[PDB]
Amino acid sequence: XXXXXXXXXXXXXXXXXXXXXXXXXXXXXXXXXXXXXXXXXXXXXXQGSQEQGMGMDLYKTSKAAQDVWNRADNHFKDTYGFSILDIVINNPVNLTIHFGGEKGKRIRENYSAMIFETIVDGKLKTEKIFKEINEHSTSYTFRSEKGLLSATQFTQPALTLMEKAAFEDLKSKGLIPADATFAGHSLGEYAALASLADVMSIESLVEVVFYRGMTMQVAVPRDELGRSNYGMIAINPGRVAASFSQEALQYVVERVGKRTGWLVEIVNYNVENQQYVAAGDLRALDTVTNVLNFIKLQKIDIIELQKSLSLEEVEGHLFXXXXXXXXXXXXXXXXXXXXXXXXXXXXXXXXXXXXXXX
Repeated sequence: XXXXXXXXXXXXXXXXXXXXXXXXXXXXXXXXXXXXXXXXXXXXXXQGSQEQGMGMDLYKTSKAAQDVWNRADNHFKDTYGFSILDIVINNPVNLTIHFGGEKGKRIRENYSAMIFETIVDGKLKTEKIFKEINEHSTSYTFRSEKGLLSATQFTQPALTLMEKAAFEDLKSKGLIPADATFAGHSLGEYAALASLADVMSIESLVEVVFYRGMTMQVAVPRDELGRSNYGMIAINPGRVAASFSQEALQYVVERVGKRTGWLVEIVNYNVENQQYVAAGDLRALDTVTNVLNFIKLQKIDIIELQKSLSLEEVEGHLFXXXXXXXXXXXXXXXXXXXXXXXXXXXXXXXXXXXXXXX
């Protein structure tokens, strides 16, 4: 005889039908099907890749992603005037949205509902996300001047929403294997919990992703002009390391303030931040690199060049910047370890409604 198979579908598995035929060239053995699978392990966003285009192409492509946005973007300008998509396609930053925030009917549900009533707990109990929203007073006006499709107040709504859609299409066309590895990062985590075996409401998903958004901003009220003694950097060892600074850092906190952000890999680490921690720490690692390994008598060391150039630059200005040479700075205004006494009250008392139950 002689039979032959070829991939052909999904359903969750894969399909693989095949035919076998007589040496006479007859149709015997007939049909077939199969349903194999592979050792999956999906992942997620990087809360810092986002940009103009953003899988819009897809948008028109599959009815899948289709309504994903629709709902979100709809429920959006619906609950909180303005549309993600809009912001996703083009970057209307600059004197970005401000909403005419109708002072009629649709006013309240916006210029009140959800907005103003916003509450973060970085400091004190009731700090309603930037006042101004005051009673009547029409029109707020978010606005960066280099790409509002960031400010991580939006970045999230998108990069999030983005993957979601992307997902749908998948299991839609049947590609996701029941048993898989949910993966995240910063926000990239919802980029699974949200997707893969649902949890929240397609809708509400962003509602919070967004909430967590603003929240991740008014916890460190600083420079009522435009900035803060905050941000962060990342770094890769330069001659022997590992945990290398887990304390070379944790030995600066003994005199100033800062923790290790995320720690993606041995030759690459996310450094949370406290201004004079950068221009203050940098030199530290920057001097060790003057070719000096790891040996000798321990204990009576460190805190040397630390308190040397640390209490040297922390006063080298007021609201300085950053530098280079092993360890490059990021471009934000917050962290993920310092907040601490900001948890619960927001992303948790909020995580409550939307997430929990069923």
